[PDB]
Amino acid sequence: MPMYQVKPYHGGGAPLRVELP
Amino acid sequence: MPMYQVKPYHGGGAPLRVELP
Amino acid sequence: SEPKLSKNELKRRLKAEKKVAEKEAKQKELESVDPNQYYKIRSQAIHQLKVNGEDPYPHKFHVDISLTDFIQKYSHLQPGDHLTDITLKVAGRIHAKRASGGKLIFYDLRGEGVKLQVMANSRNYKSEEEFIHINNKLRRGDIIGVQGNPGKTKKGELSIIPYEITLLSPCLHMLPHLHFGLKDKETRYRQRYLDLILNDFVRQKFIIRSKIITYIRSFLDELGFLEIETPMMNIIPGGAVAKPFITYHNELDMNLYMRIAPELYHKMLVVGGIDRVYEIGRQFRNEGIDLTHNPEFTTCEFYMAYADYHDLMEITEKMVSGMVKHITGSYKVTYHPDGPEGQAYDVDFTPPFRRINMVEELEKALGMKLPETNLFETEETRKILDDICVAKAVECPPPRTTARLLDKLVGEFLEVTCINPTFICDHPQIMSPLAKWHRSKEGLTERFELFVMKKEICNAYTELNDPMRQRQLFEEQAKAKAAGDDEAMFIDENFCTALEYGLPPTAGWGMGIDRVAMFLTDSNNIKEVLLFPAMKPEDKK
Amino acid sequence: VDPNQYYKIRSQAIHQLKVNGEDPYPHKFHVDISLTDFIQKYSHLQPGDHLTDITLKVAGRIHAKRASGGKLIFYDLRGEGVKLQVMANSRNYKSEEEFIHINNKLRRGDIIGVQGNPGKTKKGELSIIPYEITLLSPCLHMLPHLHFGLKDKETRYRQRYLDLILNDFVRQKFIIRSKIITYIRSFLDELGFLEIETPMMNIIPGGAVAKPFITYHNELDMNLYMRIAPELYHKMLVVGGIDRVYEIGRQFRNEGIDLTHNPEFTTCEFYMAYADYHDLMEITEKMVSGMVKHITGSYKVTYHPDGPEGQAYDVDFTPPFRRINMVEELEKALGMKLPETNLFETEETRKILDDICVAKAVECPPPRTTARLLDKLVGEFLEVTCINPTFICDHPQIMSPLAKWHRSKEGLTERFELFVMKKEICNAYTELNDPMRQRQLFEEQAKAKAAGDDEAMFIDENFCTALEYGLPPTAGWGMGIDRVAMFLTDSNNIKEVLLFPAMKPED
RNA sequence: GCCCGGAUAGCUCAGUCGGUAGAGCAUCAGACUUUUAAUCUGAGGGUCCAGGGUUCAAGUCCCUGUUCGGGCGCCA
Ligand SMILES: Nc1ncnc2c1ncn2[C@@H]1O[C@H](COP(=O)(O)O)[C@@H](O)[C@H]1O
Ligand SMILES: Nc1ncnc2c1ncn2[C@@H]1O[C@H](COP(=O)(O)O)[C@@H](O)[C@H]1O
Ligand SMILES: N[C@@H](CCCC[NH3+])C(=O)O
Ligand SMILES: N[C@@H](CCCC[NH3+])C(=O)O
Ligand SMILES: [Mg+2]
Ligand SMILES: [Mg+2]
Ligand code: NA
Ligand code: NA
Repeated sequence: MPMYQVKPYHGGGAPLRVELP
Repeated sequence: MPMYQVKPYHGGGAPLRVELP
Repeated sequence: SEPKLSKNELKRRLKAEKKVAEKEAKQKELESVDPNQYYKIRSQAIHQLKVNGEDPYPHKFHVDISLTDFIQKYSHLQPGDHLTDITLKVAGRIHAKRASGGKLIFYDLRGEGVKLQVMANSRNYKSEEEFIHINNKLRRGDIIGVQGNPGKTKKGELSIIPYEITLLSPCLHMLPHLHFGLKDKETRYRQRYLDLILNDFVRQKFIIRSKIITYIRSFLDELGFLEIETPMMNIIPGGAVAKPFITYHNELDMNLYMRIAPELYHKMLVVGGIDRVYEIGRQFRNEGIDLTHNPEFTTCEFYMAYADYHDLMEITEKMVSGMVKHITGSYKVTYHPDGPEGQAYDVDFTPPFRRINMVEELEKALGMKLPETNLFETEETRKILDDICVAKAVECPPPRTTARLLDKLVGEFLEVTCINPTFICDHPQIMSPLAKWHRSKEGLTERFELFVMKKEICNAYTELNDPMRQRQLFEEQAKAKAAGDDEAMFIDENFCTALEYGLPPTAGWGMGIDRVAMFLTDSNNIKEVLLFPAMKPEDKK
Repeated sequence: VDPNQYYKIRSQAIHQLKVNGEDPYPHKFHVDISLTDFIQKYSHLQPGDHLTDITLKVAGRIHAKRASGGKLIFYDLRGEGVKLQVMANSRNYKSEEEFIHINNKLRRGDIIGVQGNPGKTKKGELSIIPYEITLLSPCLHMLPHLHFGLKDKETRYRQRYLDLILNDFVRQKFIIRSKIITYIRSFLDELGFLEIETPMMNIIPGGAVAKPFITYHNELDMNLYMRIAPELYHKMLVVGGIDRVYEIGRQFRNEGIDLTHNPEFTTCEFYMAYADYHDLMEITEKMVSGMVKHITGSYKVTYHPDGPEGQAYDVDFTPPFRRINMVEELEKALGMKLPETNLFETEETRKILDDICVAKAVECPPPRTTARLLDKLVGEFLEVTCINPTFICDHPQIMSPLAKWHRSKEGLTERFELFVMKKEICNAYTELNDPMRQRQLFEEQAKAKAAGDDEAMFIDENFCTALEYGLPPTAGWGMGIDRVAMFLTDSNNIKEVLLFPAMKPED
């Protein structure tokens, strides 16, 4: 029953390291 | 000049390590 | 004007006359604005500040540290301490002004949900005359910026001893005292800013709602769901029973209909080749307003290809249990449906929810044997259902169709027992279109509804991917809705074409954000989680 | 052949399948692995091996049905943007009569599930040799020709599902748009902001200069205007006490529909307390440059304003963005000196601007007010040289009725606009917290609305009353997230970055 | 749509059997250099939701609205 795994589009493990000014 | 630091409301330490199906 | 005016007007006039006569006969028996007109006095003081160079609206104030960080950093000071070598700049709104002397005043800067004292002593101020000037300017409710050193009073109260206080934004209205606060529902809903200023739980409620929405997005994205933005208006009214919000477009010289549900566009996207999609957004239904219904409301809807409602029944369990544990810190919550003085219910959100089949549980409760699942469409079932509804003292307004009678019976019997989150599955096909038929039991569909505290929060079913049956149901809907005219505008002919092009076996799910917010904030009114509920304007003169 | 004949024949065939107990719409097919994972995990196979010990189930849409005899048929499965080959052979298939039966009912465009063993052909192509193929959902319409895929813009925009099926770059465009929105949300969340939701139906429209949509509420006999900007509610929330707020939402405009404007569009508006436009000017630099670097992979992008056959413009998104002043640069471009900024709300300045517009052949339909003339002059002279991102700041207060007055220069406001590829993407200013000046500005707008200039902002008593309760020094910022997607996805059309763009009805 | 209620000072609330609406807070003026809901002294205020009526007199009674809290519906 666990659905097949698709990989997250918006990267993962915090891919975007937003540069807080 | 950078604005004073405000802690993120949504944990801020990657708390959303969701347990997925 | 009006001859002899009205007895009222006449009456009103005399009292006045009597009022002014008594007033003059009293005060003179022995211009200053009356003290209750705080707005006029404050406005004139601010204007006088403007004209003589002391503009009370500075463009920029440089804040060094937030109040929460100040409290966290300097809570370790002993009473009587004064860190003369540390200078910090904070800002906030004045909530109290205790004048213990001509040269010692105490302010209560409230901001970010916390409070910080400000003990202004002219001895520590830069000079006496500017101390007097600034403390004469300041009033309660004014946004001010304080530069000073951390310290702790002899009592043991953390405070900032100011070297210079600047007025950032004066308040021109009376600010209610926090001991009484704001408790009028109409006043709280009309002026939400005052509600946030005076009440602290409102800010926590909205933080909780934001946390709810963030969690869902994160979970779905990790699963691999893509976020989409579907149109909010359409040129087609659609076949839904819910009344839409009509609108006019002058350039197209036509009417545009507000979105009721994004289901069709999501299914078209799944046809396109995007297996998993989701969208959190507003839906507009021109219907009634009560404690759990709003005409415009936020919902999260996702579609997952190569899935059925059985997989969704586990995904929903994981979503809800994880969200409740993440936000409230545990699995059990307390809900007050009637208010803080009514009965409190303990709602347990352990992972494995309860699952009940509608027909069997209804037979167990109603007490008798309803017909077989294939015979619901017969008028005999409608008749026996009407007999049961009448006998069991259940009231259903006309029309007394099988679907409406069954829904009334379900609400009366199967729904007073749904305190803990519960799945109600396998609806009859009549009560629900757009759901694939049940693969095993004839006459039933493949949907489920999640009910928490006797209220529906989730709704999911296997999507019907058969173009012929979907077209038949759409045409039946359009026939019922049109009552003449032409069904041309009550049938989506692009969704049908997409279905003919081919839709994989899909499962669709949809949750009401507002209702979840009310359940996780102990609010019995949907307006408590809406920032600005719609309030008709109060006629004024 | 005739698409109508193909549709009729396929409908008849599928009906025959239904009546024969061979249901072409199964309720569930358990997919074990995704196509992308299948490609990634078994790409190490040698050209010709056959892993008979592994049996996986995949699903997807058939894109090509090539025949190589009665015992070998190749299928081209397409899933998440990748390609897989299914070499159906009679030997490996569960049964011969069943191989023939399944090969006579499957055609291109059908959604099928394949259970089989991974392997590779002699030509070195990864494939899944099937043990059993299941038809999940037939395609009753004839898909467009392989060499003549969807190229008509109108057809692509009206039928987005066909565009997704045939064209692969559309999925990448929408993935990039989702990435943009997610990056903005993550940036603002980590900064300390709180996401909010403001009403989409307002008794009085306000917050921007636009023509609103009018709807009728049923429970409330009063009519309701659709949202044009959430500004007046964000400021009320900041008055309430929440210092940093933001909202990514849909705004509605009752203007014309073209290749750059849509009735409903997505914008992001954040509001900071104890800030000014000089701080937002740094935050915008940081976030825009970071988003470009995180999505494109570099700071330099290439944009084609008139299609791939036109000129290519290299836009650099180095964090520091160029900064210019409206009045000074407009004077330099015009080769003259405009009247003093403290005399901009008068009539002789309007006459001078009208004469300059006439001399410079700048076109401006009536009413020819000072604000509109200045906007036309700036668009014709200032924004046509802002290829790289650039800040145009210090606007006159006639062009901004909600921005705070400049500290040192009279008649100007504390605002800036971000212009990239000669188009505005951002708009930010220090909020006006003075109730009296705000009331005066609102009053002036009403004067105009009264006589022409219907676009003039409406009057709101509730916002002024809230301002009377004390609004801290705040700064507001708003970005239109449709143009950012157009520039990042290299599309000179809003309809390209919209899932279902509004289109003129066809006869 | 129908039904049952509410509306009194900026905020939180009294007001009898119709006889001049009044408490705390807030606001205004003045004291008091360690107070936290500071305290102490003195002062003013409301078309009692708005309109009409009955009455010698209406917050108080009758009748219209207005705006709201609920309950039915409506959202298949
Ligand atoms: N009028 C409404 N106001 C608020 N929430 C609603 C409303 N109607 C439905 N919902 C919620 O939204 C979810 C999905 O909407 P629906 O597609 O109507 O089932 C439901 O399960 C409800 O929790
Ligand atoms: N009709 C429209 N369609 C799409 N975007 C629009 C439309 N009108 C304004 N915008 C966006 O809003 C900004 C310009 O208007 P404004 O929001 O008032 O500054 C730009 O970011 C535009 O992309
Ligand atoms: N609007 C739908 C969305 C979830 C089911 C998807 N077909 C509902 O809540 O019933
Ligand atoms: N709401 C404005 C931008 C906000 C700027 C700061 N209040 C607009 O759409 O043009
Ligand atoms: Mg009433
Ligand atoms: Mg005093
Ligand atoms: Na009151
Ligand atoms: Na009194």
